[PDB]
Amino acid sequence: SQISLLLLKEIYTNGSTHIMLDILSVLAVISGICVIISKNPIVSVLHLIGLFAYVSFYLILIGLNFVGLSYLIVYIGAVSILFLFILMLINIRTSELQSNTSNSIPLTILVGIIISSFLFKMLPYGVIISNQKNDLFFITSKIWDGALAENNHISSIGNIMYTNYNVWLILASFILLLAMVGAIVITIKP
Amino acid sequence: SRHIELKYPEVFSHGSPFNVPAGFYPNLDHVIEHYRKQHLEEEERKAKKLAAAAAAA
Amino acid sequence: NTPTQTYQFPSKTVKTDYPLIDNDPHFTRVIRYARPSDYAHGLAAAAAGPAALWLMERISPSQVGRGGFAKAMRLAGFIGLAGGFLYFYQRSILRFYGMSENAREVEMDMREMTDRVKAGLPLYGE
Amino acid sequence: RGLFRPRPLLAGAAVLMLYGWYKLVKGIREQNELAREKMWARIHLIPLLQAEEDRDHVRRYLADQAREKGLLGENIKVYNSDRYVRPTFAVTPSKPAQE
Amino acid sequence: TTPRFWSTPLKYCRWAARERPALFFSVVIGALGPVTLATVPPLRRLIGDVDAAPIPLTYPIPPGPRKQLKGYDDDTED
Amino acid sequence: MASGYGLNGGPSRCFPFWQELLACYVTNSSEDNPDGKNKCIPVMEDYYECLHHRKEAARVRALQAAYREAEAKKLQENPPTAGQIRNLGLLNKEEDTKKVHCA
Amino acid sequence: MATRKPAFNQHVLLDTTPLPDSIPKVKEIGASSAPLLSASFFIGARCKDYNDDYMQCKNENPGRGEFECLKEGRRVTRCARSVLKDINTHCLEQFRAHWQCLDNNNQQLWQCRPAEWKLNKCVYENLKLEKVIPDQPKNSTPVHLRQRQIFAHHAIPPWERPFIPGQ
Amino acid sequence: NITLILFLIGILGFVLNRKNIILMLISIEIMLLSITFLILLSSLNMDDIIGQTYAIYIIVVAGAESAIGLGILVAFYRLRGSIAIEY
Amino acid sequence: MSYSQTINSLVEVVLVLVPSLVGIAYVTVGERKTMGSMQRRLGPNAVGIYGLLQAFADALKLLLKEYVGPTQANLVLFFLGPVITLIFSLLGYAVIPYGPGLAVNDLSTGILYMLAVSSLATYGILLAGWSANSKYAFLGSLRSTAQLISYELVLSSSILLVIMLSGSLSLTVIVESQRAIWYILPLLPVFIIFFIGSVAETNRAPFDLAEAESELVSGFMTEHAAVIFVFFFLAEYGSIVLMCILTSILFLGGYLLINAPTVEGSFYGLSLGVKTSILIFVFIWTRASFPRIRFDQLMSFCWTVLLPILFALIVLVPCILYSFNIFPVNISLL
Amino acid sequence: MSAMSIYIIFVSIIAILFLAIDLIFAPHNPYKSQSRSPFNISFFIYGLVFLLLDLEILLLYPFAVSEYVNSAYGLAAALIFIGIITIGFVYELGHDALKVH
Amino acid sequence: PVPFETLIPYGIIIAMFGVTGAGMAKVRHMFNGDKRHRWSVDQWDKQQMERDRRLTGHLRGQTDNPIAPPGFEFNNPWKVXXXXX
Repeated sequence: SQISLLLLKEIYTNGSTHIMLDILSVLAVISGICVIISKNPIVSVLHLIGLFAYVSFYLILIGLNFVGLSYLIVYIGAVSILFLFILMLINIRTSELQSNTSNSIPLTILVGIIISSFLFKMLPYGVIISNQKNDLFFITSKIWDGALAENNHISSIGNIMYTNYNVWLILASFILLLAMVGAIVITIKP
Repeated sequence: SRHIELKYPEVFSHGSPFNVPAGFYPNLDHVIEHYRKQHLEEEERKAKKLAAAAAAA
Repeated sequence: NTPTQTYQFPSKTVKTDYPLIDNDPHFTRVIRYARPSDYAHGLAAAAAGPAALWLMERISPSQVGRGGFAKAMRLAGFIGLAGGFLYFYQRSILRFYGMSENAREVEMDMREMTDRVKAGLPLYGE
Repeated sequence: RGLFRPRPLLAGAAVLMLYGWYKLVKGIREQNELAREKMWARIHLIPLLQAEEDRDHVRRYLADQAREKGLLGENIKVYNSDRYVRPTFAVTPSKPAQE
Repeated sequence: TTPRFWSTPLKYCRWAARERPALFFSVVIGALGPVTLATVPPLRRLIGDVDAAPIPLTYPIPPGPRKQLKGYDDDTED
Repeated sequence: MASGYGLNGGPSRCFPFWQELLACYVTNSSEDNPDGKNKCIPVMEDYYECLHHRKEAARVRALQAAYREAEAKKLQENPPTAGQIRNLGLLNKEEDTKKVHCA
Repeated sequence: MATRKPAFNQHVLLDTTPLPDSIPKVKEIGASSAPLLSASFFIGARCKDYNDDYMQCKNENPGRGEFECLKEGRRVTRCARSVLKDINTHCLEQFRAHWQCLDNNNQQLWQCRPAEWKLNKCVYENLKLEKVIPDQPKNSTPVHLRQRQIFAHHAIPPWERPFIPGQ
Repeated sequence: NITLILFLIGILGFVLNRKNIILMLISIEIMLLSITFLILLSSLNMDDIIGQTYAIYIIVVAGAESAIGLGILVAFYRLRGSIAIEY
Repeated sequence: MSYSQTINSLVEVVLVLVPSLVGIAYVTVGERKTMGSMQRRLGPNAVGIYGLLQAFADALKLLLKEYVGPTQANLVLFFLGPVITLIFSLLGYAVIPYGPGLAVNDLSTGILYMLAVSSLATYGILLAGWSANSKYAFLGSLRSTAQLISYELVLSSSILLVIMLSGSLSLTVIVESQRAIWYILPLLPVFIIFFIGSVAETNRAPFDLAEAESELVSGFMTEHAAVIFVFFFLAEYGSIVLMCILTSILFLGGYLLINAPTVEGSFYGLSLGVKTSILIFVFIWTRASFPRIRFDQLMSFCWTVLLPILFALIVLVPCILYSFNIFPVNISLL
Repeated sequence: MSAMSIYIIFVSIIAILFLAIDLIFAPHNPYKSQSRSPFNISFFIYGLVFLLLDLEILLLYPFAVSEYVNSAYGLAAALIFIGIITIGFVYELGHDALKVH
Repeated sequence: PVPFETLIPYGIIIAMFGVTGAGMAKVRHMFNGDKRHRWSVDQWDKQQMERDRRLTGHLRGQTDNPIAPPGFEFNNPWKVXXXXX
């Protein structure tokens, strides 16, 4: 007659609230919408930077710290600075960049229904597990042999990045090389 | 052909050597024996070609 | 002392004409098993680079300034040396692969590797 | 003034660098030796910790199979293999404990 | 005036050290990596400075068959 | 996934399923008998189940409905409190351990 | 319950159902992290074979090691239990000094050498167990037997001496 | 699912845009971030460091491609004086 | 745990931020007194006993002063950049260990976290200069942003060399690794470059074109009014202190010294403070000693001197670690 | 509620108070086309070389926390990667795209 | 001579670092139960602290009894979460 399954709140070692994942998700879409409806391209990039931050914070809260911090350092810290640099220098009249968005409204609706309906069916059950009574619960336990010397994610990447998959690293270096020589050749006087 | 031959059979040797749980990796002895036979068969085919068709000349 | 397991890893089998010696021979084996014609072919291949550039200059002059041709010859010499050496390495390693006639090599590997067994050495080193 | 001649400054810099690298060789080697001791200490504990966790997983897998056959009348087969897969989901009671 | 390296290499290196020190010694420092890779490990073996074995990063499974142990069985409990 | 390298520096949790799927294909499929790869169908399903957990999710929610249905039918005169629950298996709390276990 | 590291857990699920009677019962180890860390090398001394056997059994039974190795699982528990009773019978004071030092020192062994040297001497002359670390560099002194610890927050008293067994 | 909505937003950037080619670059960056976001969440579900490694290379390549595109736009602005299409 | 987790977290944050802001307040007081003594004068000795209230008077004056914004460009945007700059300049204090693990957040990626928050602080300067709606002022703010990202590369390149020795991004591990030796001795050129980069990173003299009124077009910081000046001033002096703390962590042994819990804690905090105060003094000393460097030459210094040397050291150091079998273990050890 | 989470709250609250004081107590009164010039290519180049070089450093940070495992083999590929990217830096210096003089 | 009024702010700065050091060490010590704290904790240490709690009730609690108490075999915490796996 006893209740063999027992459920109770965790006091310490608790963990963050999944509610915060919901606020970040709506902040990303609001900032994302503001990117493509903003009049001034500079303000558009500011909303884009905001979008990068929310995705970056999202990644940190689910435990993807190294990749999340890389977005902050690289996309916000380097890529979007380069974008703000060029935009803030070039001569721009907002009247010349503003089209009648109302003429695009039905195509906007149609494209959204068509693309979303097809693309959603492609998502594996893992990503759609917790989005839109009998709520399912994830359960985890410990291992000991698996936890003898844990790597942080950045160390697990470093284990394979230079040895097992180093062809990717060589290829990326060539792209970086080409980007460096190419952007210099087309912009500066010899 | 319907059967697919692996370009990279060495993928059977992939896997992290760290923090391995006991009894995690499935046994692959039939797989290695499969590729041992594939190698021994091919060497025999070359052996019975440049030693049998070479005695003519 | 046979290790009772003489084929420990799944390897890719490739159709070729000649017996496979080593699908990943050590750099020093490839140098040591090189034939004297490999040096001949590699050197002539290396010289071809700067010789072709010199021939283009004599028949179709580049009209370059005073020191330009020396600079291009320095780079052409390095390109030829790289390509000549890679071609030299390829000629030798193709016999290890069994992709080229390899009878002298099959004997030499059999001679060398049997000797390490009798010395208690690992077949491929430490 | 000798305080700003490069030669004694360069010599002084090199000795500090040479001393610091000599100490770094001694430090990292002993630190790598401490890591050897820490792992072997954990290694000796892993079987007794893992066996305790293995028994707990066995207990709860069986209790879940008893629940399913009692509740649903039989056991739904998730995997075709006979292997033990650690659960991703768990049946939970509708409410937590009161306090 | 300014030397050319392919004409007189030693004179160029002297000028570079005095005239472009940051770039010159950067080339020198970068080259010391490969040089120490080719010299120090060979010398350490000569002087007996042996490399430490890797520390375990997984449970060290013993090779060969199991040992067929008897002891601490269920009859030994309690 | 199938790579063999997990997040903590160990192997990936679905790798044994991937290795067995590849093992089944290599040793059952062939050019002489192409239909041997039909034996791999259950192993491929096990690999897809490890990645995404659809069948397991379908079982657990089917069972949880039944569990919560029966749990409502019964009457809990004195269910254990969280404080008693948090004292389960502790050195000097034998009373709470017996109460939680209903022994 | 998967080995995935949780990030949003707020609850714990416990099951009260015992093991079936078909499974022999073993009493679990009642020692916490600091005491069994200070007993780890002594467990490793007496129980190496059973520890290895239990891990070999599981490797022999991939995907099923939990269920097919319970008896060897029980033997590991009883051998480690025998060391913890033995130490608690002959070396309780030195045992407590070491793990209470460890429990105050981030469970780092190089911060408790004098207590460890005291206990290693006591364990050796009662239970004949030797701390052994495989593959230590032969040219140097073993790190756990060094008079000075470079990484110890407290410098070590010159009078406190490493215990070399058989000296 | 959030990654899907973000990919739509980047897609809609082209649909809602007749004259602003700077918004065209931004829409490509939103799509790349959306796809990288999807890879990262999937590799966390499948316990695979290779997915994280894939994300890192997309970030590098996306950064290198932004560099080239801003360079090409600068070589275009130098001769034109506008980034506006007269539509 | 013994008492409430929320209480514990509140007290730790109060224990770090409040003393840190008092420290920042007296760094600005100490900078004027030290430069005064070097200049054969006194410095503040009137506002408060011994001049110890001078920074508080300056802040209260500035907060009660009227603010002049742009020509109604955007009120939100005017404050956004200053708010961004200050928040992300103070965020880096959350991973500073005042003793082993004695940080608000004992993070395994702590070094990356400092690099991320610093690069978010650069945005406010760029954003503020744009909102000025002035061509000349924006070009100065743009030139300042160019200087900051360039010498950010210097600091990142320098930090990678320290991570190679420690094998860890955790700040506590980096300090505990230096019980072997302070990294200033084996990485002595890296420490000099990192200090130079931290002065340039903070817009400090001799890299102070941001605040240079004498130069014809420079000095956009000189146009920040009442509350905006407070924001940028505090962000800068909170960045100077953080840079000197991070330099002490990376090269000076952190909190390491040259039985009660309270006494041991006090000594570790005091040791870090002494090392940070010394580098704070050097920051002030260099500002009083040198003339300003031109923007073209400071960018040449970064790209043709500091970075070529650093990338040469990025080759040499791991080759040396491999050659002596001293690549450190990367497991959780110290 | 974690220390890091509380820390961000308090730091933001500090910024709010400072804004609050100056927007509440300080006196306020609303006191209250352009020409197009060419911009210097040097500023794009600074950001360009920064971004590509900042990407290369990020790809080396996993190596600094994985050296024990990488050993000789990882170092070789790390050195190859370093060698390739320093060549592009040599191109940047040699072509004086930082406007040396 | 020595201008000591110039040095007083440095003494304030050093002493503020001392307060953070002492205060942090004290509050952590009380939080862990009049015990020095843990730092650089990996997954193994985290699990060991949970096991200590299921023996004592405190994440820092210690015990050297070689026999587990009754109910220990049932109290091993399986953690439950809703979304992020």
